[PDB]
Amino acid sequence: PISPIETVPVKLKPGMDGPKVKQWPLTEEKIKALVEICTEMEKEGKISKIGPENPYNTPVFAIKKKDSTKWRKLVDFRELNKRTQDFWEVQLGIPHPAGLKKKKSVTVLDVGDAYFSVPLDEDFRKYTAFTIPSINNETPGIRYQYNVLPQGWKGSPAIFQSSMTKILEPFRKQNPDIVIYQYMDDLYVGSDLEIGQHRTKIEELRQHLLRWGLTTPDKKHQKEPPFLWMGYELHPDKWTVQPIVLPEKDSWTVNDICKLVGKLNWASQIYPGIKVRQLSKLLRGTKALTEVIPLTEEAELELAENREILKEPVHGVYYDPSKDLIAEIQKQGQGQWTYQIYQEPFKNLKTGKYARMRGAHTNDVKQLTEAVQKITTESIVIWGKTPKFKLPIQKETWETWWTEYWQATWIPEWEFVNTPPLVKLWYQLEKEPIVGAETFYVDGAANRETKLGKAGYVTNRGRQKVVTLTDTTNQKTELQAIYLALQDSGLEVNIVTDSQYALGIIQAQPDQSESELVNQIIEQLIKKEKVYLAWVPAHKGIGGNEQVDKLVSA
Amino acid sequence: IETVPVKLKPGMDGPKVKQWPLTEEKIKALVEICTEMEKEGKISKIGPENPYNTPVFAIKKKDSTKWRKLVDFRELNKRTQDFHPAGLKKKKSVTVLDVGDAYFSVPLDEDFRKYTAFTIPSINNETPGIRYQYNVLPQGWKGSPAIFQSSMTKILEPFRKQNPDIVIYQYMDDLYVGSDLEIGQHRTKIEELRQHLLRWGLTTGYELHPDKWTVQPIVLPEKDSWTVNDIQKLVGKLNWASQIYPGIKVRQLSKLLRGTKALTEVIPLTEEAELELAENREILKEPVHGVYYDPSKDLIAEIQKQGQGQWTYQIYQEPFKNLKTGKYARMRGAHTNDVKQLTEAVQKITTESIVIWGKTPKFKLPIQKETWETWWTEYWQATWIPEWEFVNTPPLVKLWYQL
DNA sequence: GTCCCTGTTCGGGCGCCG
DNA sequence: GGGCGGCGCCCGAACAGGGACTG
Ligand SMILES: Nc1nc(=O)n([C@H]2CS[C@@H](COP(=O)(O)OP(=O)(O)OP(=O)(O)O)O2)cc1F
Ligand SMILES: [Mg+2]
Ligand SMILES: [Mg+2]
Repeated sequence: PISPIETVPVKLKPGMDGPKVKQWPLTEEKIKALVEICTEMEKEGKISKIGPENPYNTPVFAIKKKDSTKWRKLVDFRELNKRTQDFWEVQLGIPHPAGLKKKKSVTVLDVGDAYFSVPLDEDFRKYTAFTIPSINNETPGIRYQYNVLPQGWKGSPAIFQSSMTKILEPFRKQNPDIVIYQYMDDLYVGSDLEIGQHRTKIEELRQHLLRWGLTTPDKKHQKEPPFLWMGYELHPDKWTVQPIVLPEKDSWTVNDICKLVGKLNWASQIYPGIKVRQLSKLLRGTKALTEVIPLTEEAELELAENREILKEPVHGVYYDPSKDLIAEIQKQGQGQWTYQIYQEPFKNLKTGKYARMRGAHTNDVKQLTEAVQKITTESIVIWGKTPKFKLPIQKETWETWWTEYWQATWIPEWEFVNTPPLVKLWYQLEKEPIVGAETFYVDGAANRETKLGKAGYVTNRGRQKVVTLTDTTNQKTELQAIYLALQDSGLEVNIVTDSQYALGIIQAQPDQSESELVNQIIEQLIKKEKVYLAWVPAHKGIGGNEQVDKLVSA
Repeated sequence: IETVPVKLKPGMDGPKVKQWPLTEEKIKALVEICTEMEKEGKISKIGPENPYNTPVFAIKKKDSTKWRKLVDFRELNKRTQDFHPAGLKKKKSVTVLDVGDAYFSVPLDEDFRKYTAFTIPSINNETPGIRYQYNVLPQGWKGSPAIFQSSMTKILEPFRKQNPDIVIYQYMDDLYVGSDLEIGQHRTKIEELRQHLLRWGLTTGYELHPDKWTVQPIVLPEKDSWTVNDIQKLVGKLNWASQIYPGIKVRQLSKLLRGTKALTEVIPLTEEAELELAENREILKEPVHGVYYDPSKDLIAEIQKQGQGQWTYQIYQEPFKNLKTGKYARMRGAHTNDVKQLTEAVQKITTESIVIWGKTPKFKLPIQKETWETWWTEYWQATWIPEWEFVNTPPLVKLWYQL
C-alpha cells in the first residue's frame, strides 16, 4: 500500500530545472527484473506511465538485494540530487546494542517496501522520470514517473525517517513503556510485559503501521532470540557482532588496506587490543587508490596480532541503569590506547580504541586526557551518562602536570589502576636556576635566501661552539642550538634561549614528536638530572645572548 | 498583534549547525519543555525540508528544580540584520532578572520562522531527531529585545516614574536593576518590580555590586638581592610591558648583564639601575593613554591560567590598548575544576562587559577545543552565550601578568 | 609584507547499517 | 559494478594565525 500521510514539500534549487540524462544500456537480466518490478509498482499506483510533455529522464539500474533472491531498483539521481534543495538530516547517529537495557520480551520488525510505501510530493514527481529499454525488437519500452520515494534520491532517507517518526508518534504516546528503537525501517520493540501480552501489543503496533500503509511481512518478523539487528546478534543476556572476515589478500593495495582498517575499526568496538597504527601509516603519501604497497614488517606484525585477537570469542552485555558506568584505559606504544566500558568486573558493555595523533608534539598525559574526553562523549551518546574512570596514571603525576601546565585541563572522577605501562612525565623543567650548573647561552640564525644557517652556544665557563647547517630555518637553528647545549653539558645545566618557539615546545614536556630533531632533544632531556630553561628578548644586548648572536650570525 | 518583518544580513544564509550530544536529564527536560511549548503554540514541529538548524540544551539553577531551555543562537544572531546607561556601572547594587518569558507574548515574522529551527536528540539514537521551529520571539535571539522594546518601555514607564533613582537596563533576556539603597531596601524594590511585571503577563545571577570590581595592575618584584636570572626575567617583563606603557626604560638594568655570567650570580644594583626600577614601578601605576571604546569593533577578552585557582584577564579592542585588566580567584588546590573555573570566569567577565559597555566580548580561551566542548555546558548558568575561540597561549604571557 | 610552523576544517576513501 | 543518507577512522589539501625576519 501507500501511506495516507501528508507529503513533504520539496522544491528544486532556484534557477534549476529537472534532469535530462539518457538511459544507458543494461543487462537483459536487469531489464527483466526492472519490468517485473515496474509493472507491479504501476499496478499499485507507486509509479505512473508518462507520455510526451515529460521532458525529463534519469538512468536507472538494479542490483541484487543484500541476502535475498530479490532485486533492488536503484536510480542514479546524481544530477537531480545536484539540483535539489538542501535537507536537514534527522538521523543524528547509530544505535548501539550496549545501550540496550534488559527487557522481558523483544521483537524485531522489518517494513516491506519501505520507501515505495511513502508518497512523494506531487509537484516534484515530474523530475523523477525514467525509462525502461526492453531490449527486444517487439517490445518498445515504457517511460514511468515516481509517485513514491525513489532509492537514489538525496531526500528519500530524511523524508522517510521523519515520516516514520510521524507515524510512530501516536503509538508511542499511547504506549510510553514500550520501547521502539527505530532505524531506517528496522523496528526493535522491547517491553517489560510477558510473552503473550507482548505479542498482542506487537499485533496492535502492526495494525497501527498497516493503517498508515506500512506492512510488516512475516518473513522478517523475528520472534525469538538470537535477534539479528543492526549487524549484531542479540541474545537474552549477551550480544555480539556478526562475524568479521578480514581480507586474507596476499599483495595489498590502498583500497585493500582501507578495507582492512575499516573492518578492524568496526571490530574494535567489542574486541580489545585492536591496533591499526602501522597499517594506517602505510597510507601516507600514495597518490592513488589502486597503488600496491609493500607491507612494513611492523605492519605485518600488527596485522598478525589483530588476527590472533579476532580468533578469540567475545561478547558484550546490556546496560543496567541502576549501576555506574566504568571506563578503564590501557596504553600501547605509538600513541595507541584501548579502553573497556563495563559495570561488573569482567562483563564488558563495549570496548574501543583511540589513536588520533593531535599536534606535532605531545606527551602521554595529553593523549590520555584526549582519550578520556572521547570516551566521555561516546558514553553520553550511548547512555546519557558520564562514566567513572580507571586510568594507569598516579594522582601525583596528574597534579604535577596540571600544576606545571599553563592550559586549563581536567579529568572527571578517576582511580589509579596499577596495570603497566603506566603514564608518567619523563622529565620536569626546573622552576628556578640551579646553582653549580653551567650556563649555556644558545642561539641560531638562518639565511632566509640561501637556507644556510648556524647554531651555537657560549658558556659562562668560557666554552664557545658554532656549527654550520644547510637547508635549515631559523626555528630549526634555535632547536639545533638547544640540542647542542644538551649534548655538551653535564647532568645539570642552565640554558638561556631567545626563542619563544623552542621554549614553548620544550616547556610543554613532550615525550614524542614527528620531528626527529625534537625527538633527539627529548632523549637528551630525559637523560639529564636537572634542566632550567630561561628566556630573554632577542637583539637587546642582554649579556651572553649578545655573544652567541654575534657568533652565529657570521 | 501583527508581526515585524525581519530580514537577514544581505548575502547571508541561515544557520546550519549540528546538534551536539546531551545528557539524559537535559534531553528529558527539553522534551518536557518543548511538549508544553508546542501545546501552547509557541513552537511547531517541522520536517527535513527546513534546511536550517541551531543547537539546543538545558541548564538548571543550583538548589532549584526548574530547568531553563537554552538555544545557542550565536550564528543566527551573527546573521540577523541589525536594528547604554553609563550610570549602571557606577551604581551600588545591581540585580539581574530573567524576563525572557515575556518574548513569548509576541508573534514572530512568518517568513523568518524557518531560521529558528532546532533538533532534539535521543539517548543511543533510539529515534531520529525531533525538529521544531519558533512561532514567537525566541529567547536568546538578538531580535527579541528589539522587537519587544516598545512593550518593555510601556511596562516600565510608571515604575521609572515612581523610581527615577533606579537604573534598569535590558540585555538579551536579562533585566539589570541598579540602585544605591540598602541591601534590604534594594531587595524590596526588586520585589516591587517583579510584582509589577507579573501584573502585565511578563513573568520574572543573584546580586551584583559594580563599585567593587577591581583593576589588576602589572606589578614588579621587590627584592633585597638580585641574581642574573632575576634581572633577565625583569628585563623581559619590562620589554614586553613597554608595548602597553611606553615610558618604560630598560637600558640601565640591562647594562648590569654585560658579559657571559652564570644565572645564580648575585648582581648589586647600581644607583642608575635602582632609579630606573623606581621610575618603572611608578610608570606602571599610571593608566593607559589613548584607549577609547569603539562600539563598532568587537570586544576581545584574553584569559590566562596563573595557577592555584588564579586567573588573569584583559578586555581590549586592539592589542595592547586594554580597556580593562583584572583577575579572578577561588579556593585553591583541594578539588578544583579547571574547566568549571574557566566557565565561571568567562561568565563573570561577560557580566562585567555587559554592565560596562553593553556588549559581550569574544573570548580567547587557554584550553583545548575538545576539553572545553566536552564539559563547559555542565557549569553554564547564563542565558546568553559569548562567541569564543581557542588559543595555545605562550607561557611568556602567563609570566607577564603573573603576581 | 614573507617564510615557517602549527592547528582546524572539510572532502575523499574505506567500514557498518538501512 | 555503479544510486542515497547517517555515524565511525584516517589521510591530505586549503586556509588561518602568530612569531621572527630585511634594510
Ligand atoms: N542499499 C540500500 N539503499 C537504500 O537506499 N536503502 C533504503 C531504501 S529501502 C530501505 C530499507 O531497505 P530494505 O532492505 O528493508 O528494503 P525494502 O524494499 O524497503 O524492504 P523489503 O526488501 O521488502 O524487506 O532503505 C536500503 C539499502 F539496503
Ligand atoms: Mg524493509
Ligand atoms: Mg635567536
